[PDB]
Amino acid sequence: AVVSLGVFALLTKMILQTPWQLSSVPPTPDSITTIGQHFFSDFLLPFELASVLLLMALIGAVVLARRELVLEPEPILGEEVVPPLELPERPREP
Amino acid sequence: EVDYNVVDGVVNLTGFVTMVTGEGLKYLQNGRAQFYALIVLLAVLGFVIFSVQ
Amino acid sequence: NAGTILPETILIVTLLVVLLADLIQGRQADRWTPYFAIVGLGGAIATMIPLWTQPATISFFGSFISDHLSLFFRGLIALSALGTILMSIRYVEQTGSSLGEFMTILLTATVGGMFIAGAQELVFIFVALETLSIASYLLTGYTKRDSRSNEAALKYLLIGAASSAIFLYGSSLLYGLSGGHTQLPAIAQALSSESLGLVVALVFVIAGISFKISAVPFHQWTPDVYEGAPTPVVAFLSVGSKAAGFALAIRFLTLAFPSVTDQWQLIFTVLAILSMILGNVVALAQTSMKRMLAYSSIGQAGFVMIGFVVGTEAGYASMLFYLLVYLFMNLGAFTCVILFSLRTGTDQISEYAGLYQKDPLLTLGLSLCLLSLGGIPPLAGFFGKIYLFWAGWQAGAYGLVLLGLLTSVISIYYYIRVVKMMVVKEPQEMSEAVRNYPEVSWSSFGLRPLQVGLVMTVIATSLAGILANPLFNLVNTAVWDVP
Amino acid sequence: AVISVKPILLAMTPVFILLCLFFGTRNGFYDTDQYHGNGSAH
Amino acid sequence: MQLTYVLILAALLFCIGIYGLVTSRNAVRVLMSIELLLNAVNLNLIGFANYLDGQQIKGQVFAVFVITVAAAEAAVGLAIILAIYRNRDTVDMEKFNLLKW
Amino acid sequence: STFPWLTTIILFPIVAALAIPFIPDPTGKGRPIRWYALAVGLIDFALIVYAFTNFYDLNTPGMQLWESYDWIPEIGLRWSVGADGLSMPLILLTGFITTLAILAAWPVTLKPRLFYFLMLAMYGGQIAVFAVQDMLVFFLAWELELIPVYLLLAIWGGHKRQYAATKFILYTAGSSLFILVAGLAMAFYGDTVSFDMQTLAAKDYALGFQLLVYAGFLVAYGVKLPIVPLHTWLPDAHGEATAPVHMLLAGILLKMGGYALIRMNVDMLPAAHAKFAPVLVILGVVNIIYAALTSYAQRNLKRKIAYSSISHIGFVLIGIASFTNLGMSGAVLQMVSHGLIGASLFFLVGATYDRTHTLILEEMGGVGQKMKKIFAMFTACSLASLALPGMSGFVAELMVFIGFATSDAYSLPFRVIVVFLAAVGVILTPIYLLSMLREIFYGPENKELVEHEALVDAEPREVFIIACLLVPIIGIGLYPKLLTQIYDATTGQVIARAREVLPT
Repeated sequence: AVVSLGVFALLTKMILQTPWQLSSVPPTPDSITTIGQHFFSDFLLPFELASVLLLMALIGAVVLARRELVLEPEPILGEEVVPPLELPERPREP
Repeated sequence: EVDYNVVDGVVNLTGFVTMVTGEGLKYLQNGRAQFYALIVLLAVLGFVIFSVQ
Repeated sequence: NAGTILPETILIVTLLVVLLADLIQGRQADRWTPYFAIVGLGGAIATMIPLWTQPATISFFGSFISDHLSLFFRGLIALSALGTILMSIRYVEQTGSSLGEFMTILLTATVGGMFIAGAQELVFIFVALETLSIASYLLTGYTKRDSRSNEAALKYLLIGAASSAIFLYGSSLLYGLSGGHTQLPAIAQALSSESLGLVVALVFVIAGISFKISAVPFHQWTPDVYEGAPTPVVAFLSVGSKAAGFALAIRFLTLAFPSVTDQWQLIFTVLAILSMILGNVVALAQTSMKRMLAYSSIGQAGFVMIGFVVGTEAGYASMLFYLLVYLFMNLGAFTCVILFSLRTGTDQISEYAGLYQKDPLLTLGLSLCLLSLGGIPPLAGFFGKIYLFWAGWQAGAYGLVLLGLLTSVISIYYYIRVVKMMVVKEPQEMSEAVRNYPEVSWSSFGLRPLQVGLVMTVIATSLAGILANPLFNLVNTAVWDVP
Repeated sequence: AVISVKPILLAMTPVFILLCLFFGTRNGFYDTDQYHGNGSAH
Repeated sequence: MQLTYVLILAALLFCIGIYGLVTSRNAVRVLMSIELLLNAVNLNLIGFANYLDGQQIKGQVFAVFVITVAAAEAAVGLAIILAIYRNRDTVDMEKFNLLKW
Repeated sequence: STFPWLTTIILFPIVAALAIPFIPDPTGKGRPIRWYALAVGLIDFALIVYAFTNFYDLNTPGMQLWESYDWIPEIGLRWSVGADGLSMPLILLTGFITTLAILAAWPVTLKPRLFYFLMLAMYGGQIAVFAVQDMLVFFLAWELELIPVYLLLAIWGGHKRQYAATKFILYTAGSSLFILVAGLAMAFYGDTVSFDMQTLAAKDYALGFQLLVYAGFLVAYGVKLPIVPLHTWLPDAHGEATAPVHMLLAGILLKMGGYALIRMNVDMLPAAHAKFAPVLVILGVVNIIYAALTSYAQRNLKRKIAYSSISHIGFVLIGIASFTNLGMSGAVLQMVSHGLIGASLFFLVGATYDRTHTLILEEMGGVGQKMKKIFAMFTACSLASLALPGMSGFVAELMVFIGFATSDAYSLPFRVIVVFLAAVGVILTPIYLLSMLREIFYGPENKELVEHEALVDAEPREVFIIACLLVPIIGIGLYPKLLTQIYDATTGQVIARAREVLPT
């Protein structure tokens, strides 16, 4: 409870004393065209990589949350025995 | 066993305080990643007061 | 202007075919799809060589820079996934999980990392840092039924999604401390007064920069993940995800903070004198082999931060030459950790004893890639420490070199402890492999890339310090592209 | 005048080399009783 | 509504999410507190963009990609909560400190 | 004179050791791979003779086999080899003993593929210490024999192997860093960034700066040449070793600390050597007194000679810190004499343990009745250590005694209390050696003769190694100009360079 209030006392010390460069420019003339011109001129490369991010976040989360009904008792081979869908470094107490 | 043991006392000091520091700093890692989020956020709180002072 | 990202967009096409063939061919793809990702990674390395001669243009409306420093770190992360695929072709096929779905998550972490090195905007830094981070949590929990791998991906998510929100609040402040200006060179022109706002936006971004390189107030995910995660992912997070965090550190703390420079050199000094202590004394009390290489990676991230706090043209060169030779040591030691963890379970020390007569290619490979990690001559890790200490004494820093040397000889004891329990333990003192070692074949699936990944890293560890005259030229060209 | 080391080191060196190559063959006790065995100090 | 009040509110949400990250015992309330941090970031990012550089808004385009990452981090994150729930029969952060001597 | 001679001599047994894993015919124990190590050991020593008898050209100072290549110009380190009169006797000594250290390694059939690898890699790596005129190759070569000697101790050794090898590598690596600290301190002093040993000698360093670098090198070289407060690694790492590992450690490795004292503490740092010379001769005197008393108070035979090796080291340390051309010539002679003498005793201690299997010396007695030729060679090597004239252990100590108390650098009441106290080792060395000679062979009452020591013999190969060691032991003791002719061109320049700083 003191580390969060220490962060909040730190940031409010910053926010109030920092001189912000407020620009008195009339803003946003229908800012849906000024937000989609940025998806293809300025931030084009974040926009294409965010597509690869959503594919990978769909590959992994389908993998991590599916129920393995293809072959559940399948320890496919063995040099020394490894359980299915578990890493070969077996837990051991020294 | 006179002049060796004042430098093998250093072996009993330095070769032992290195291992028991590593067995002492081992318990900084304790699991419970909420504690890991303290030490990350105490470092954020600690490095600003390190740099404005 | 999309010719500067050809090393990364060759990999996105390679990313898609190794995913689509898993849907089309359906686990008969795994007999051919890892070698397509190797030539897809080899074809991404080979297109960085014609980009080396170009005079460092800034493409994509200023949001991406294709200098030699961007190209060096793009090759390190692509070589990191190249050796990771050579390790994981059997390690995750023996787990029963799908091989093509692994290398989709593994190559997304690469193009996340390969785009961090050349990133220049605040928006593109965070998106490419998220692509490396999100793909990392899926990889450490890829086996997904272990309760160590699941607890690894849990604890890495809750610090990873936390520290990338610390990193975002600093990145949001850099948008606000300037008048807009998501560009990092345009930030430095706007802020130079070193107010308290710029210090909070500096500690916040190196709270997330040093999450990936794992300095010890932010290292706490590293030893808990590295024994729970799949061991090739451990070999990738220690080399690829660390070099991307180090490529982020140069492109952020020098392009966007050239005014505030004595502050983060003071913080990364604290981050290095604590990494070399806590990395190389808590590795000293270890039993597991992947957890011993976990605190090893924390301590040898402190050696790379010796060259980062001195701020000279040889400082960042020693930071980059040591990162190159660190690749063929943790792609070599983790290969022999995997190659031993397939022939037997329980890859921990004191189960390694009685080798050198049963698995001599594993024993010679693991020793020469652990001895160089300590920095014994004439191996590649010795010359990496020498140039980090030559550049240390060149500009002050007499206490970092002495702490870099006194912790390197504590580092010799836990690295020679593994060579102790591989060559000096008698044949009446082995725990596993007591007439139990499976008489290594090199003819099954995945073990033939695992041998060419063993052999090529030891050759790049025995000879990469002797023959490191071209590597000192290939690195010192990249440091002309830093401010 | 002084006796120089070079004309007597160069003289004794082929005497030295072809004697170690010969005296390796003539040996005993390290092949027959050998209770030290495969070791050297065990 | 001034610029200072948006950032104090954003720094307060960042403060609340930090308290929710360390004190909460359920593994899903830890994720729910991360979304408080990423929405604390967005309030600076639009609070800045409304008052600083309102013509070519960049912090509103940057606030879009924060929402898309936090959607992808929560989706990946809850699959990790569903993976630890399938093996460990609980979602309780005090019972995941397995790596302790 | 155009062929790379020292570069070949360094890199031949390192390269030839790579064919050791590819040697055919593994007929049980390793026989042809044992002969292959003596093959590329002997023909490597033949090149050290061939480069000496043709292209050394003595009675001139400076390097005489000089090859300054280019390795990393971005750092500034060069592959710069070169042999002057301080390097060339120990370079000739290193090739000589390691040819016999291979030949004494003949019962080693535990891991013979690994053994003769690490012994040939310690053959190229030991010559590489005396030969290189650089700093970051000197620290490379100093730490080059770090792992191929850990693994020599920790595999082939007695009980308390792993304690001895681990204590060794931590003292050795933990003090090698001070070669890197001091070697970088001198190369970045001033404006020139040269790492050459000749260029760093001619640089002018301050007296406050030199006292740091002298204390930096003295903790680095007081470990390897065991200056007595930093000596505790030595009787452990020599108490648990074999006879071929002994002759590389006692015969060669201790001399690298003494060789580098003359290079990097007298030539490069003369003004701090004028201030830290009286502390060395007190440390050299209490090196002789302590080790001779500790040798007499020890029951282990392998540790008795191990502590005896610390005593003869003390005459080097007196002779360096004396500022005399005869004091320095008795310091380099004590390195070559003890290298041959200590190799011969330690080979015979490993020869007696191969028969009796005790090393307790209260469990022995009357061994010389059973074996006669080992006893005949044990006394002839024990009497060599006693500074008995007619052998090189005397003339090396005689030049130190004479060369100390004729020097115009110390006071008369200081010179009396040193030569009195350093000549107690003249009395103390027949105390522990002849008693150990008495309590092993001189005896009617034998051992149990059942459990251990059931066999007794004396091979003709083991006679040959002692015979080859006694030809330079006696031959320098009958004519010490057979080795002083290499020194006096260079030690005439070492003392004269140190003569310019002596009015202090």
